[PDB]
Amino acid sequence: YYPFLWQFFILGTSFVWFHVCYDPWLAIYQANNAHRSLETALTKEKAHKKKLAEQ
Amino acid sequence: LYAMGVIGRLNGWKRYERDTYSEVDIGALPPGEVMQMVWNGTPIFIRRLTSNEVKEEILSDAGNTKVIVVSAVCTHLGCIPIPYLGAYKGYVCICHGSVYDKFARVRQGPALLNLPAINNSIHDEGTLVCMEQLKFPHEPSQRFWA
Amino acid sequence: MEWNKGTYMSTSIKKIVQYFSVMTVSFHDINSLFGFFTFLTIASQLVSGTMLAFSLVPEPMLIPMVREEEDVEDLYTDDFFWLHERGVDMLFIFSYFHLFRKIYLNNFEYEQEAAWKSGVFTFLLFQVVVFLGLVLCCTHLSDITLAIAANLYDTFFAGKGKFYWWIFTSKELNTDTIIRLAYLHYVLAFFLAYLGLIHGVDMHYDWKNESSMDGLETEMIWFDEALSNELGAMIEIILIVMIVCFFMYPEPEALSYEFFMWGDIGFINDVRFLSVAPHWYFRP
Amino acid sequence: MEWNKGTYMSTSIKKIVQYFSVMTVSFHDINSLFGFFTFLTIASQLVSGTMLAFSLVPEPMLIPMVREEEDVEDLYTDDFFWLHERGVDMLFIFSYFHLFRKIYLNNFEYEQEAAWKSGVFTFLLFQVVVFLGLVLCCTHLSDITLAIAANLYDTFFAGKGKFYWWIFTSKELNTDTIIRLAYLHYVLAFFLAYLGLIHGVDMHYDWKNESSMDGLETEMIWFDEALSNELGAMIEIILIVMIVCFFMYPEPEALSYEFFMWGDIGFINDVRFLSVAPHWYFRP
Amino acid sequence: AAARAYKFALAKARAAA
Amino acid sequence: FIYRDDIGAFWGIKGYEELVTEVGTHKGHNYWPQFSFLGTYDSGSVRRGFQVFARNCGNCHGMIYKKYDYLLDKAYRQLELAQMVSDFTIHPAHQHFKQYYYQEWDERDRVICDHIYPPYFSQDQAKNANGGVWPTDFSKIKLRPGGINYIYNISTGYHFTPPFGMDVPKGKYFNPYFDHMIIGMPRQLVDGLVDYDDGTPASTPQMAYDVSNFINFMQRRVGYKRPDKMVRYYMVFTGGLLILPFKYFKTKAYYRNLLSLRWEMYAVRDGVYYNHFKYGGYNSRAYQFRGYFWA
Amino acid sequence: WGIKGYEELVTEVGTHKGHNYWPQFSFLGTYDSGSVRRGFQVFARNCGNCHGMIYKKYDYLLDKAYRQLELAQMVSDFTIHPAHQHFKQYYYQEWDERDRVICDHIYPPYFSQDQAKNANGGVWPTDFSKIKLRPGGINYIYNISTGYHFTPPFGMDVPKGKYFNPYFDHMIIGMPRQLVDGLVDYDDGTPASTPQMAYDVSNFINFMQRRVGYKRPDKMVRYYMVFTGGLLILPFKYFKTKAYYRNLLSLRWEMYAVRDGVYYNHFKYGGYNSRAYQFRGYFWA
Amino acid sequence: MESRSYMFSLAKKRSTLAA
Ligand SMILES: CCCCCCCCCCCCCCCCCC(=O)OC[C@H](COP(=O)([O-])OCC[N+](C)(C)C)OC(=O)CCCCCCCCCCCCCCCCC
Ligand code: HEC
Ligand code: HEC
Ligand code: HEM
Ligand code: HEM
Ligand code: HEM
Ligand code: HEM
Ligand code: FES
Repeated sequence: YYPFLWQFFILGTSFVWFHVCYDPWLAIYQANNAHRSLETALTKEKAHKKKLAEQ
Repeated sequence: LYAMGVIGRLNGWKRYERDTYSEVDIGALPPGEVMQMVWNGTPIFIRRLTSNEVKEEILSDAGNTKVIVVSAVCTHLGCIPIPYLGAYKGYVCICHGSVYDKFARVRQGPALLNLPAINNSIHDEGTLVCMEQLKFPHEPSQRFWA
Repeated sequence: MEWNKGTYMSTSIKKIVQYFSVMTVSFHDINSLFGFFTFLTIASQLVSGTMLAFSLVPEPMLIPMVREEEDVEDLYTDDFFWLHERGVDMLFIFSYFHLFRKIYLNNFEYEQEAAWKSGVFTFLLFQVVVFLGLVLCCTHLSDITLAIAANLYDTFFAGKGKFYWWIFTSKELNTDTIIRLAYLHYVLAFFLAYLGLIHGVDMHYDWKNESSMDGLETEMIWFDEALSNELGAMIEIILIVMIVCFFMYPEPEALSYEFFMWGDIGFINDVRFLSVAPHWYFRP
Repeated sequence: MEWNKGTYMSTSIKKIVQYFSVMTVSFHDINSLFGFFTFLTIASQLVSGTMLAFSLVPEPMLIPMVREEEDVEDLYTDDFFWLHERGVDMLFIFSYFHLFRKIYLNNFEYEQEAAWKSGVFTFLLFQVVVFLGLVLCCTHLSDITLAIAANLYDTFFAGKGKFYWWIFTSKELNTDTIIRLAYLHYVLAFFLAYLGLIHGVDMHYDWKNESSMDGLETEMIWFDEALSNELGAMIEIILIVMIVCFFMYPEPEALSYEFFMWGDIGFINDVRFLSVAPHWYFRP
Repeated sequence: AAARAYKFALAKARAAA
Repeated sequence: FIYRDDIGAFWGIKGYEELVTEVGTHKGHNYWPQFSFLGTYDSGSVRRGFQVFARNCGNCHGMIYKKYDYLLDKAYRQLELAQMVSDFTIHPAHQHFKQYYYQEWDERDRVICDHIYPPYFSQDQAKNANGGVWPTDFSKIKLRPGGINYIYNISTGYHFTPPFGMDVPKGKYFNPYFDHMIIGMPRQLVDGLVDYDDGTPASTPQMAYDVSNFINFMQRRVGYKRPDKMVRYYMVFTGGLLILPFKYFKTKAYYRNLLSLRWEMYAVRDGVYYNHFKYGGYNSRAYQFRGYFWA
Repeated sequence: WGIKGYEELVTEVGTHKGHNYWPQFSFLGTYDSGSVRRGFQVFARNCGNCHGMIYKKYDYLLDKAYRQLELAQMVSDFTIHPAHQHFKQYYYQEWDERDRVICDHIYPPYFSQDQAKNANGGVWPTDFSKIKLRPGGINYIYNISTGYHFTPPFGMDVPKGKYFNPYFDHMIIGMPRQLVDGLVDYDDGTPASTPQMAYDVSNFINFMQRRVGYKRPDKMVRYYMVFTGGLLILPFKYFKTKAYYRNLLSLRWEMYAVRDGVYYNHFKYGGYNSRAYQFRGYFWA
Repeated sequence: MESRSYMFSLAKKRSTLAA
């Protein structure tokens, strides 16, 4: 009975739509490529550098 | 989503922050000395003040002495102001006699404003001075999801 | 102007608003929405073209470098370029489906006389605008298309006199012709939008879903009851196109018709004449 | 739009042609033709601006060199630039003379209120277009004007955020700003032409040579009996202005206004002349 | 601008040492 | 509507019968992590590829359209990239558009915002230095048969002899993946040529794989941006699929509800003539029909 | 009057106080071809070693003051490098020094403005493109060239490495005096005095400018032709407009008495208004 | 190109040897 409150309701529905379609795909995409990260590459590089230094 | 893209195209984006960090040493600088250099293409002044001059009446505590970092330029019109010429009469250019009062007190004469401050910090005991422009947020700051 | 009897509908803001607020649409199917699909993709094309034009400097020696620079330093320039290309593809598909549907429905009577000439004129203007953009692409294919258009235009004058110079200059993609063709592309695109709007306002006289009269007198109001169906059908069409493209165009591919676009005018003065291939809509 | 009752006239081509064919004007004199002088100089400005736009690359580091090169390699580019500048001058002079004449005649009445608001709106759009054109010059004066406009925008938005970025990116004349402002100049100039046509349609309701009524009921036809007078009066004004400029702007001239336009935004960065000087129309 | 109709349009012939 | 496979024209595209084209994609499947489902680039692979390019490939080729800072946040950090790029020098004559910004007049160390230029000043200088042929720019090398696979196959594939009737002149080498099977590039990748920073063994296939990954990463519409856009495509597809039922509800169910009408016809014999039917009717196109039609 | 920007330097000698004569600024004058030729010679020998003209090409002075082959040889005596190019668009494929051509921009021997400043002790030799916007216009070059005779006043304190010049801003310039007697060797045998060299180089530099230069005298002649055409068209416009209106206003009016007994039922119950839709429902109710 | 807003727009600070 309050049209602007109903518009807020529609905005909430759009928010739910976006987050439902956004969160799971991003989660699985990030979980699939954990081993392909710059942090992993830098870890390997630092380990090799330490080995070569104390060689 | 479409409106977000349209507005973001017009507002632009800052991909990353350029590096302007630079270090200088003033450990061998005698007290009461001025030094002019160029940082990021602009002439700047490094001064090692003393307690006697400070009491004479923004500020770095490089040991016993005090150090001030400013950008060497005349604000009303382009200059390389000459320091140490008359103390309170120092900080004067050829075009006008409006001095810069040896400090950031600004108002001395026809020249308007004072030498802009430079973001800096002395991180050794009194010797190493780091300087770099102030950092501001530029969100979104994530370029890659994965 | 004594041979003119006037306009079927005088184009005024208040009258447009009133007409679109009390306009009614009869019950129909998905085969009779290609016109509104074309309107949607035309509006999207206008917006994406404005976004792209805020970054294209009309200099043939700077266009590829500027396009590369704007991609990495902005978030949506390449998205808008992709939108603009896919909108061209969708425009061609929808316009050809619309024309085929009219031909099958045999809309060749005096009451459909008005809606035919305007549509054909709109189609010609659309093809001209597409050609202008393709030339603006500034590759070897752009040069070939410009040369072909210049030769066909000169054939009208039988090769005597340089009557083409005001638009094509020396039949190459230099700065003057690039500026002229870019500005012409923009202006003619907006004129295209206006002409399409006129043609689409000329629809209500004889609007039918099928070739068979249904005899129904009640019809739905356009603003919500028909606009929602139009948007949903557009979504379904986009979904089908996405499925077909995903399962038909693997990446990377062995060969493509777009490998002829590698050559940049100026930078590469050697042209691979064997693999000359346009886009699919000029392939016929 | 229940609060809107329509328009005074329709802008249809046939309606406009018939209206201007049957239009009749009463007997007038020189002080009642500044509107047509403004119309003619707007048409000249449109043509000269199009010829100028076919040569300006919107790269700020190329604009001065391109301006210099186009002058020597063509026959009329500098002539069209001169026409554009003098047309801006004559536009300001004619518009202010016209406004002063209306204020003297005391046309702040209800039966010509409609012809007033449209005129003021066209004038404001004229100011905006002139500002954009001034910015397009890519000199130190252009940079100063851009900084002033951006600072006014920021003060209007209370200096919080960067709401000016979409139009004035960094308050400085980079290529992103130049492209947008040039395209805005072009489109808003054409919109100015349309608004001027609207105001010229809204004039015939209460048209008087002088404040005092003349009881004459016979009027000349506009197409030739009044257009000839308008063209002749324009020739009169042009001759008078030529005489004045010859007797008031000798060559060579020392210590002039145009000495702040020497520096370029990119070429000259270590020099900024403190004593700025705008054109005579933004001087107030 | 050296890439113009009156100038060297597309540098098909180039200035080389 | 059906095309042969033994004529060298893949899927009806003609013009590439003079080279091997389908090995990477159609005849055999070369695996690249960034082109799989929900896959992305390998940061270490791109890092090693840039190392290979900087140490060997960059001495002849260039990527004029692109700058070094493409590798930020995915392959290198700002400081390490700064030193690595500073290992090379640039000149004012290198600049494609040397406006007032580049005020140098001699060689200087490169910075990460500099365009990746070859050591040569011009393409003609490159041709003169490389025996008449120009080392191709890598800015748009994606438009080659099999793209990233094209780069890998060209780097490898120096292991064949020309057939009878084909002659290989001096300064040229046989490579089936190059156009006309005659290339001006001597074999570059040898075993152990580049010492990797991460200690990965350096073989010819490994270096070719890494450099192909790096070059593809630098590309447009197929590099450093495609995977996230495919994820976005998946999200939008999910959204459309989930919104389909509500669209059906609204449109089709509403129409079916609106069409549930009841109709009744009755006999009217009250002695009133249908003058409104005989003497009624309007038509908006009457201004067109009048004077011309049916007179 | 009222130009308050410049207060120190001398400005009005060329034009206001004194009347310097330049043939291109006479009523029906034009450039002197020999003067422009000698001016380009002077610029090539001395001036072009520091200043340059970025926006201008050498193929100026063609068909007037120079011929194609002689200009080609004279500019081929000069040198140019790819580092000089403001914008190389794949045309300039040379990777080393080469001889200049008439279609080349007039670059200084320096690669960059900062290089010029470093060579010239921190001051940049100003580009001669758009140098017409200096006090006096064409007279600025002549005054600066001949302004090394006067002495500074008391307490002037001319800095080391600078020189005194009345016409330069702040009275102090960083250019040593360049024009001396017999510095150049004119091809046509004209004596080489300091005023003569200054006159020639000023003529050439002014000839190189855009709005005032090679095109201006023809523009003035065109203005004269158009003014004469307007003067000649004055009588016929008067005839048509004013005479036609006077002839049309030669009416005769007659008003008679009508007493036939018919009421003015058309004055009453009459009248149509184009803005009736604007007045209705709003005004006078 | 370096004249853009996200780049070194008007070249207020030049890339040079300075010293
Ligand atoms: C239509 C076919 C193509 C679909 C994809 C086209 C691109 C995205 C859609 C908008 C058009 C392009 C505008 C340009 C700007 C895009 C900005 C953008 O998307 O940013 C990423 C935005 C914001 O992401 P962000 O804020 O995390 O930033 C992105 C960060 N990087 C750069 C690292 C990727 O995210 C999404 O769009 C997520 C996917 C969609 C989420 C749900 C949307 C609504 C769900 C209901 C849909 C119902 C049906 C709709 C009709 C279509 C049916 C097929
Ligand atoms: C200098 C000796 C070179 C080095 C080091 C590398 N390349 Fe090269 N390459 C060079 C030339 C002179 C040519 C042209 C041959 C011709 O006949 O045109 C090439 C060619 C290529 C190609 C072919 C591209 C094409 O236009 O089809 C590729 C894919 C290529 N080169 C790749 C490549 C890589 C990956 C390198 C690093 C290992 C590399 N080249 C080094 C000269 C030289
Ligand atoms: C190198 C030694 C030079 C030669 C040869 C010439 N000029 Fe020069 N000029 C030079 C410098 C370093 C400067 C800058 C001085 C400053 O303080 O800014 C100048 C300046 C001028 C000017 C003043 C321009 C202005 O700032 O508006 C003029 C008019 C001028 N020079 C003229 C000129 C002429 C005519 C020459 C040929 C004889 C000439 N200069 C040679 C350095 C050098
Ligand atoms: C419906 C109308 C339009 C059509 C049919 C159209 C068609 C095209 C086509 C076919 C291309 C070439 C893209 C390719 O390579 O396949 C193109 C590119 C382009 N169009 Fe449009 N266009 C339209 C509207 C516009 C508008 C309104 C603008 C400007 C406001 C515009 C500006 C551009 C620009 C700048 C490019 C080049 C982009 C680039 O090269 O990166 N277009 N257009
Ligand atoms: C190829 C040339 C074209 C011809 C000959 C043509 C002809 C027609 C005809 C005869 C109709 C009436 C259909 C009926 O009676 O049921 C029609 C409808 C329509 N046309 Fe076209 N047309 C053409 C192209 C276009 C284009 C390019 C557009 C888009 C701008 C367009 C937009 C429309 C629209 C919106 C309708 C109303 C139907 C609907 O909204 O779904 N037409 N056209
Ligand atoms: C067809 C429409 C128009 C186009 C395409 C156009 C285009 C241009 C261009 C390209 C320039 C820059 C020329 C140069 O710097 O070499 C310019 C300058 C300018 N335009 Fe326009 N213009 C148009 C109409 C107008 C109108 C109606 C006005 C209003 C009086 C106007 C006012 C200006 C001004 C003041 C300048 C700056 C000239 C100066 O002061 O040096 N333009 N225009
Ligand atoms: C922007 C340029 C303008 C143009 C092209 C223009 C055009 C015209 C024209 C053609 C007329 C008829 C009389 C004549 O020929 O002079 C006229 C009259 C008039 N204009 Fe404007 N006008 C402009 C600006 C303005 C402005 C800023 C105002 C201020 C409100 C204004 C208010 C009037 C009034 C009150 C009349 C008298 C109406 C009449 O006597 O019929 N005009 N204008
Ligand atoms: S110039 Fe420095 S005191 Fe003003």
